[PDB]
Amino acid sequence: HMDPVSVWGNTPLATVDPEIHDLIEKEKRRQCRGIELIASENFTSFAVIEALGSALTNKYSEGMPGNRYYGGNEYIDQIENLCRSRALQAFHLDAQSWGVNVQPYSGSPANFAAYTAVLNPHDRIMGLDLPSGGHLTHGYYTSGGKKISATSIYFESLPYKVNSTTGYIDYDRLEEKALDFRPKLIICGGSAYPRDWDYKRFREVADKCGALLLCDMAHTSGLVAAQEVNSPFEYCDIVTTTTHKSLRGPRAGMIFYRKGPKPPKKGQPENAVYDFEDKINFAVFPSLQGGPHNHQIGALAVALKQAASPGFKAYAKQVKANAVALGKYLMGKGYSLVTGGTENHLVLWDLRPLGLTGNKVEKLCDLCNITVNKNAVFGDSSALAPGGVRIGAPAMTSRGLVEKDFEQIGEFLHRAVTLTLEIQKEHGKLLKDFNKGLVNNKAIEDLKADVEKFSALFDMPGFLVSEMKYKD
Amino acid sequence: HMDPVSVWGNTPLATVDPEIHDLIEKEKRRQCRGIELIASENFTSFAVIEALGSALTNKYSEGMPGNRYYGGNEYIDQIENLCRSRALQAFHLDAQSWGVNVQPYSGSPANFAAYTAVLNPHDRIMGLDLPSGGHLTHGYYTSGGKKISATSIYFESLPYKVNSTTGYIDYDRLEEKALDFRPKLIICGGSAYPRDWDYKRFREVADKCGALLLCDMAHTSGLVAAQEVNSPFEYCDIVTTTTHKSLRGPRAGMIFYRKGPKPPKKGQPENAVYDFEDKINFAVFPSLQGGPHNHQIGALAVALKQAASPGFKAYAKQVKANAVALGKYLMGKGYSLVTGGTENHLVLWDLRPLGLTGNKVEKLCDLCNITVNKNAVFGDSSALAPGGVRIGAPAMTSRGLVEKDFEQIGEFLHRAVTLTLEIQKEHGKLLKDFNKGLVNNKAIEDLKADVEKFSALFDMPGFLVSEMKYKD
Amino acid sequence: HMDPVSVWGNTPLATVDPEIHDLIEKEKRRQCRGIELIASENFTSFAVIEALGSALTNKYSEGMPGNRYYGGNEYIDQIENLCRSRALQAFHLDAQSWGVNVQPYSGSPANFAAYTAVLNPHDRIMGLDLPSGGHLTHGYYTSGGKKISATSIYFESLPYKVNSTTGYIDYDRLEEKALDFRPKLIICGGSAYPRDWDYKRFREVADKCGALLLCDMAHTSGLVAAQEVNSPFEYCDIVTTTTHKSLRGPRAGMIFYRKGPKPPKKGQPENAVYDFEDKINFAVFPSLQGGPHNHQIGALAVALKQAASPGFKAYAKQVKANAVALGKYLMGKGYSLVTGGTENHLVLWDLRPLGLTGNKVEKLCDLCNITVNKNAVFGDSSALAPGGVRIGAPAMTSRGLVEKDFEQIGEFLHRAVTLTLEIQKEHGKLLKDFNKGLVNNKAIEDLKADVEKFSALFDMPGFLVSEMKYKD
Amino acid sequence: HMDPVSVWGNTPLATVDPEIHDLIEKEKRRQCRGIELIASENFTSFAVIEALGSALTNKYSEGMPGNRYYGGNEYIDQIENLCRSRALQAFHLDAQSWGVNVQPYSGSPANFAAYTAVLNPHDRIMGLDLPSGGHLTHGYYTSGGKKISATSIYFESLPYKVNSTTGYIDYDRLEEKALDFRPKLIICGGSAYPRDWDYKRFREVADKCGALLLCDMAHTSGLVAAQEVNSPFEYCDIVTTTTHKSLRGPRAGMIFYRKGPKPPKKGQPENAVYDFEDKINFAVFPSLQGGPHNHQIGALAVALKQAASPGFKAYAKQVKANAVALGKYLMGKGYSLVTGGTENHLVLWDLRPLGLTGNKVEKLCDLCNITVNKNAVFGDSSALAPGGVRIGAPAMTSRGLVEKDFEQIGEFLHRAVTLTLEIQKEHGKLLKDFNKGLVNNKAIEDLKADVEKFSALFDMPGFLVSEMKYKD
Ligand SMILES: Nc1nc(O)c2c(n1)NC[C@H](CNc1ccc(C(=O)N[C@@H](CCC(=O)N[C@@H](CCC(=O)O)C(=O)O)C(=O)O)cc1)N2C=O
Ligand SMILES: Cc1ncc(COP(=O)(O)O)c(CNCC(=O)O)c1O
Ligand SMILES: Cc1ncc(COP(=O)(O)O)c(CNCC(=O)O)c1O
Ligand SMILES: Cc1ncc(COP(=O)(O)O)c(CNCC(=O)O)c1O
Ligand SMILES: Cc1ncc(COP(=O)(O)O)c(CNCC(=O)O)c1O
Repeated sequence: HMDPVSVWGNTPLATVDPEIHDLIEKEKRRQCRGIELIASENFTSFAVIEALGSALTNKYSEGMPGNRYYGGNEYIDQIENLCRSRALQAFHLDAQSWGVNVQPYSGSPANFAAYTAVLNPHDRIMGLDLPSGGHLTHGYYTSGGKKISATSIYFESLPYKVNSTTGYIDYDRLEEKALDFRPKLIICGGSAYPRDWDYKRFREVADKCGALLLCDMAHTSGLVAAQEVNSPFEYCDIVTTTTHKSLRGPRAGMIFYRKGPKPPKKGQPENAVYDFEDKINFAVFPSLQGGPHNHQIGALAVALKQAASPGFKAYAKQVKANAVALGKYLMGKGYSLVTGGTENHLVLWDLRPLGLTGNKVEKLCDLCNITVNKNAVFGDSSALAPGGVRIGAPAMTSRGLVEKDFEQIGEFLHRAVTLTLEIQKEHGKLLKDFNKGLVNNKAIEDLKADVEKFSALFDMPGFLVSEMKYKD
Repeated sequence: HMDPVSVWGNTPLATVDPEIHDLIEKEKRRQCRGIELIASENFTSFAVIEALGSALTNKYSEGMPGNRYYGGNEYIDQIENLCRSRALQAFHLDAQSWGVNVQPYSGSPANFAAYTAVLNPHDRIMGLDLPSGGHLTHGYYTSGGKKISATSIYFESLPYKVNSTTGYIDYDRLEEKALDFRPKLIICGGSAYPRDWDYKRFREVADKCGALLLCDMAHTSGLVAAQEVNSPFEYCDIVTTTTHKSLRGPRAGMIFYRKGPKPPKKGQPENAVYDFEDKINFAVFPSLQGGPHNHQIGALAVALKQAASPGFKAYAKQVKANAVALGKYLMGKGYSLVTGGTENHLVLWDLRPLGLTGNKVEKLCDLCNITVNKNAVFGDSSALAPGGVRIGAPAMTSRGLVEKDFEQIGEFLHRAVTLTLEIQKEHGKLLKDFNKGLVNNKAIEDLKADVEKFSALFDMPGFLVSEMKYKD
Repeated sequence: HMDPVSVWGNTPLATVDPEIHDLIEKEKRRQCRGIELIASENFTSFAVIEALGSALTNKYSEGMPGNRYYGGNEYIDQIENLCRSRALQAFHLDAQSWGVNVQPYSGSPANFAAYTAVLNPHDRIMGLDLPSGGHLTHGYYTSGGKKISATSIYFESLPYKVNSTTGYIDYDRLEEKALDFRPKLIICGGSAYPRDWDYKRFREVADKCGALLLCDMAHTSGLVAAQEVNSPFEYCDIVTTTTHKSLRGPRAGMIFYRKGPKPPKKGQPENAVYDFEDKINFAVFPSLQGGPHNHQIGALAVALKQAASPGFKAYAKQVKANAVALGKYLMGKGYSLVTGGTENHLVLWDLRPLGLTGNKVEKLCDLCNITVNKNAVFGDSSALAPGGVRIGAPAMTSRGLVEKDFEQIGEFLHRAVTLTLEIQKEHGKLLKDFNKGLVNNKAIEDLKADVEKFSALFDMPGFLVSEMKYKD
Repeated sequence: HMDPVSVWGNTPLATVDPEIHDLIEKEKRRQCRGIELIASENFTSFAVIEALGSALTNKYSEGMPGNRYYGGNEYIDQIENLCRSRALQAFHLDAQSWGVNVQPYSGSPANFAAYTAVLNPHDRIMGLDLPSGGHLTHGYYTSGGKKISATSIYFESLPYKVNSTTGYIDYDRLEEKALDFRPKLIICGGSAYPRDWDYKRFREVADKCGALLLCDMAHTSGLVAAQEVNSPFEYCDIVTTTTHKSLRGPRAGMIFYRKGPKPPKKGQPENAVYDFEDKINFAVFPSLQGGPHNHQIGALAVALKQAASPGFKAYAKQVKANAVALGKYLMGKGYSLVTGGTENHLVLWDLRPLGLTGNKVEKLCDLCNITVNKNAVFGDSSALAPGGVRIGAPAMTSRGLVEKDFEQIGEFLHRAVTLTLEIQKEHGKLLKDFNKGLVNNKAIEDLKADVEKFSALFDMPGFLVSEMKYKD
């Protein structure tokens, strides 16, 4: 005989699965008692999380609102229509000129569907090279020729790079490359580029070689919504994004695409209109995905409502101000930030002049409750032992930190990188040797203690710190 | 000035976003006051949903446990390790012989990653034709030559079919086709095939043509874990699955793959071992996906713990018994079931002897709170007006229904299709004619009420019905 | 110092290069002192050979007549124009309905250009399976899955097969395969198919699945021109051919293509016209080839004039009558011919009932100055050790042989195969054993001498036997 | 009844086809009464033409010597073995370190076969851009993105370019491109590059990106054999060539490839040997070609014997000296030669400083019995109305012309380009206007008369002028 429904189906997680409950509680503590500096991370709201964790997960709704492959979607259709309208509203787009698909499971699924919509297999793409700051899905293959992203396997990639001495995109070399290589699609936006984008120039290059132009604004989408960085929609045909980075929503993707009359082009027929909508929609489903994750879509609708608030614009300005204040602190100590600063939410920090790799700094930081990620920098031949570390402001800004707080974060990072170098100098560069300095290191314990003291001063979205299992 | 953290970040959904709150509440009522017969749907536990809606959503954790691209993953690593271990445990797999990747965002991402791991672009694949019961992602292009799934775009697909008379897989024709086409990969498992699979014969065919053999058990994975249907692991190299269908977990995908020594095969060196693990992991990340959805992985860990329990085996047994009891009832009313019954959780109902298409039935059912999906059957060209309806037992079985209750479901469907016919007979076969009959039809309203009365008799997992915003 | 022009440039081959001169004389004797039965070989005229060895070899003439990439093509243009017009005249084609490109270097270049003109890489093609009698370039990969022809590498091939009972094309299986596989191009015509083609049925199949229909008439092109076999032009979009087989010209290829209004088709604009010409021309040059071989084109113009003569119709009738007479003679001795006879210039002889493979027969025959080729038959998994031999009538018919002479050839082959049996019986079935019977075998020497005595009874085109260097 | 063999088969071309005979005679007069300056043309020997027009055309010989798919190849095998050995001897190659395939039908088939041997579809290649001097088959697509050569369709091409100011290959930019694009194959050699090649630098670049290195020596093959330009064999993996340009043979191609021990490289095993042979042979047949053209192979063996003689080295020296003397003359008149001279057999003449396109010079020259070809120059978008004209020395040097004779050719060209200018000034630049200036032009008739008088002074290889039909 079956269990009663209530026993398996209505009993709380803390009773059904104490192990997973306990680990989530440990993760909750970790999230609010360290300094979380991964530039792609945020702390989303409790309201988002309540939508995310809901009966919306139970629904199959393949297709489009009002034209589904399954019955029962009366309310799912309203949620998805609301999410789409809030997505357009959040970025101040007119529905006559822009549509959006909110079904991508994540950012990488959003980009692959966008590419599948407008490209045939082996069509040519160019995006920012990963060590220059571009994303995996922008066509990444290594300088040794190893195809890493499937966007370099199913499509033909030729990346463009930053200037090797300034760290800024070399728009002249971008243009010359696009004219030689003749891409069908040029991708802009990136994962570790600390400056804004001259989308107008990208449009000029795309028009000179007849390419489509797509912006992936995943990292800065919240800053775009808040009108705090350049808008890609003014110049790009398609804009993809994640929703969980600076937009501060659930993990999901969106694809924005132009609709309606095309701008005037020579030879182009009169009355020409954009043709993205049906192809984008079809590429997401049925080409690539299956059932939408409606709990993500519902949670995303919440997040887009929250991103369209006056409070969110001030958040986005604070993120930029915090990144700049951090950047100034680090550069004052002599740390090598790419481009010597930032115009967005992140800094990219070249550790090679110190004789360090990013994995060592990431590991030492981790032991002090400082959460970063190692990161490739220009000319790197390793991702797991790269020459850089990347620091972002969104997550801690979401806990309310301001510029002086991010100067203190800079001080903690200076202490952490100093300690990293000291350990390497005393114990050596090999990881087996370096790891010996990570044990019973009083300076690690001091820095960890200072970090948690600091972290505990601030509020925390998403859950009630007062109610967590693991207390101070 | 920024908003206080608590206002945007800790306030409940019901206050932050009353529209989305209200829409979720309406969907909760719909789920527990209708008859939910989509074969791919289930009702998952509250405990799963609590892990799904949690701070795990905030974490970036690309890579493998213990070897990540980001700091801060000490607990996320334990959660993913626990999830992988429980996945092996739930299917009684020896870790020396099988591994599993639990990062796929959903079923379609799991399949595309499995394909990408073992196939080059344009390599040949054979799966069950969609009108014969196979899935979109098994290489679906239409009988008109339209490439629908991206599996038929990036790879070269040729489907195998069921016998056009019996509805069973024609294993002789499968073999002839495999030796002609010479696929690199043969896929078994399906979405609407009401019978079990002779995996041993699939292995014999794969071995004769030199193909890899992959089973997609998405639909029956819960039945497989409970050992209530044939096990694909006995004969398949790779097993993909979703976790939200009969497995009753969150929406996610899993890829199982063989490890360790290869079985004796002539022309193969001694001491040869499987090489799937690294290709599978790399295909999931960094080839295709980005950050894992750790809230999904934690929720999946809960579901896998729930699936290994003795109560789950009783559940899987009951799902099968309910499907059989419903099939016997419908056949007793003279309806046409593909293969004349079922061996799993679903029945496939051919409506063409009745002069109906499944969109008519799905819509009529929908206005009566009977949630089904139209379904292609053999020879169909239209997906949006196909010849069949698919009915599955997992979701209502999870509410505690047994065989006599599924006989009542059978009578409700019999009433539903009878009324669909009368609407057609009275108003017309052209959809615009037929749709006249769906306006203030007292017989629809009566059937809808009766369905609600029946549904209200049963418990409901995932949320407390006594607590929902909308009652009677 | 520069040699004087006359010493290197005007001295006859016999003086400049006695080795090659001598080898050519040895080959000349071989050609008129053996029985030459390779079905794709012919003996072309001295007039063709005089054009072939001419100053036309010196000219670069890329492009089209009157629109070349080089100067000096006044006369090359008239030659190519004359060749094209003669090609249309030889097949009784209306220039308003058919065009022809005569630049392909050989048959395989002609086919690859035709495919390149109308297909993208990886588009699907269906041709007759090589063991069923199809050609390499029709998409050959082996029953072991090895891609042999580039047509199966750059395109996606799936062959259709003969019925194993009758040896004829199975047209219902062809249709079913075409409807399953959905080729963009269906190829008909073959290399070892001894029967005619139902081009009308091929057209019905191609129309049903939306495919282009190409006939490769290389082997029977001379019989087509003489209206002695079915005309592919009645039903095919494109007809490719070599010119050195039954057409009895130089080695070259030709692509014929439809021009002008398309036939009425529901699902086709009015006034729709064929669009092959420019694609076919462009695929030949500049896509694939370089400079035309103008000596070949001149020689081809000669051959096309000869093919359009009353004597050539009598020759084509004789080729067919000789093939039938040979087939009946062999079949009267108890041998197995695929399909039980022939309707064209060749017979396909299945040696497996005798316990023989074609290499053994081919090698024994070769030692006896009987020139055949081993040939795959239905079921074969080896090309260098296949189960059949192919025999053709064009070359010996061109020396003037008539039916009674081909009955004598039949008796020579009967002696050859009988001796092959006796060697195998005496020495063994393994090749290392069998080859011991080929050394100092008086019976081979006797058969060789009898073959030469018979062969010397007949005239010989292309050169004068009375003037060859190596006399009897 | 059939015609007698003698009537159709042994009768001379003059009787069988007076039309083709007459047209060939007209071409013969044109070849020895004008100035033939197409850099890719030559006048081959009578001995070559006698082998070309021989019974060798009748033989099918698919396969390799001693391992054929047909009987009867005793003498064809000896001819092909001899050709290959003479090919290695002509280029001073040790058979232990180099092999050659002499079956390619022409230059473009040779290159496509070499590519097919070592590349998969869509693998990356880099060749000299066509306007910079590279060949079509080196991956040519236009600056507008139109794929012209199939080598840019079946493979992924990114050309390298000359320095726009100097006309010389920019080896630094080649290296940067190669490191960014990561080609599998780098091609060197070209069609209109007037300088020698730094094969060492190409090898350094190929090694830095892990590419194969192929040289297409078609144009300068004869200069390479005579050791009068740099040898590509010192540094290249594969060397392809035509045989009809400076090598002065029939129209055919060859593919040379390394054999035996590989050069030392860390990571490469000891005892590593090259593996090109089987792949190259297989790519030629059975992958791409069908039956070898044995008359071309036999003719090629003759040409290779002639090329290995002492007079040929003097010929190759004279070719280079004549091209230089011609170049100096044109520059002395103020004309603009790409790179301001030549190190090989050709000059590339930029007409754009004159306000002329090459088609006008080609047409006017053609009316004056001066055979040139228009040629793309750097930055050209048009090939039929390009910016340049290309002049080569091989053909007229073969008639015995020396430097003073090529200075008169320079004067004839000066007169011709002067005349082209006068006509364009008088009648206009639109083709319809310019062409009317080509009628009743006394300066054209005077220059034509002078050209014929000059041309009649010289001997002529390949046929006896004293014997032609159209005497002067
Ligand atoms: N119907 C029909 N269609 C045609 O197109 C033709 C025809 N008849 N007759 C004449 C001619 C045959 N041309 C062919 C036919 C097939 C193949 C072909 O399949 N070649 C593979 C296998 C070769 C093989 O058999 N190897 C041994 C082992 C010993 C060893 O490999 O040395 C083994 O595997 O047993 C390879 O090269 O790998 C190559 C050339 N031809 C067109 O020209
Ligand atoms: C066999 C099979 N495989 C994969 C999937 C894809 O799962 P996602 O939707 O998570 O991408 C499905 C979904 N089938 C849904 C249905 O049959 O209604 C499936 O049936
Ligand atoms: C520009 C960009 N685009 C797309 C993605 C993909 O999102 P998913 O991980 O959801 O697939 C990322 C993730 N970048 C993660 C990081 O920069 O740390 C990104 O930076
Ligand atoms: C470098 C090069 N390679 C290959 C070829 C092709 O040869 P075929 O034409 O035989 O295919 C050419 C011909 N180039 C002709 C010219 O430069 O005028 C060539 O110049
Ligand atoms: C039908 C067919 N098509 C094309 C070709 C190719 O012709 P080339 O060899 O000129 O490339 C052949 C050659 N078949 C050779 C044989 O049957 O013996 C052929 O049989």
